[PDB]
Amino acid sequence: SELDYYEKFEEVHGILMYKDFVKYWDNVEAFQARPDDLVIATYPKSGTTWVSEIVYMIYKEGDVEKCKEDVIFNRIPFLECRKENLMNGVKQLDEMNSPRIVKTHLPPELLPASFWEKDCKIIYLCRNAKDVAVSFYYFFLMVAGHPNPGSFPEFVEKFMQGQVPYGSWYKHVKSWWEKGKSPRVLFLFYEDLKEDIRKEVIKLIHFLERKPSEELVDRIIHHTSFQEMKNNPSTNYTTLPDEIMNQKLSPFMRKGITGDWKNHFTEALNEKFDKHYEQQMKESTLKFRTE
Ligand SMILES: Nc1ncnc2c1ncn2[C@@H]1O[C@H](COP(=O)(O)O)[C@@H](OP(=O)(O)O)[C@H]1O
Ligand SMILES: Oc1c(Br)ccc(Oc2ccc(Br)cc2Br)c1Br
Ligand code: NA
Repeated sequence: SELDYYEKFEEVHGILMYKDFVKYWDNVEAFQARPDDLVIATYPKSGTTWVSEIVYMIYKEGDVEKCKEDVIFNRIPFLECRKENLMNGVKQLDEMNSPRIVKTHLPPELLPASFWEKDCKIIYLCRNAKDVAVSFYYFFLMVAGHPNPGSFPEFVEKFMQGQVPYGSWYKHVKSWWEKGKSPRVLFLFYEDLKEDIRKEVIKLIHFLERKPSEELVDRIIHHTSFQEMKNNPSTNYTTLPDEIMNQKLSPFMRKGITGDWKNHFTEALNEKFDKHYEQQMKESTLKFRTE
């Protein structure tokens, strides 16, 4: 188990990471941004796919046909991702026509310097830690390249210690929260998109300097709803073989709610998690909602 984690993950810049990504990290380090690049940054399982498709629709002015020209992981490359010669974020971005949309899970300190130098806009999305933990747990189960996460309480213990890919959720959100004070960084909450999607969609349109209209806004809302994205082969990862993502164990578009932690955390695990959480987050103005 601890052996299993050792075979699967390695630290880069002090951050635990998928071994396959780390082998070619120089390519990520030296990545060349363009001024009009748009970065979408999230801790894993925080709703990256959701905000990505919303952003893509705003770029394509709500043209759904244009959003299905290829699967989402080809339309919006995963920056640091690398599967030897099978998948390559940096390569996919290099060959791309601008404007590029870049997916990443990196904490601000690990983001390639070029993005900061060229002052690229960044959208950061976060989600309450308990729901993230649940989603990440099933992800470990479904996706190749992860160790056996064991029981859920055992996994949550690794989560609390930041011993999962991309490290501590606590440090991630807190570091990005500081960056969010910049005008170039828009800080969003998964729970806010659940609560009032129209409000956040209009917020996104204004941030990307586009014109808001009811028709465009309406098209984004139903196109990016959970049920639609779950049924969309462009966005639900079902074009991937089971040996890579086995959605028969658990679909990528799993439940899409806030509060699934209530269905997994025991009373004791919740008490332990909450206590640890208060200590990690006490000195921060960042406040989440678990419901
Ligand atoms: N349109 C949508 N509406 C609500 N939740 C969505 C969504 N698209 C993806 N998600 C949720 O976001 C999580 C995946 O995150 P990511 O895209 O960062 O990998 C999954 O959470 P759950 O496992 O709780 O259902 C998934 O269901
Ligand atoms: O958000 C993701 C995280 Br975190 C980790 C992996 C991944 O996709 C993959 C799923 C299986 C393999 Br083999 C390589 C990749 Br990348 C995604 Br999307
Ligand atoms: Na800001």
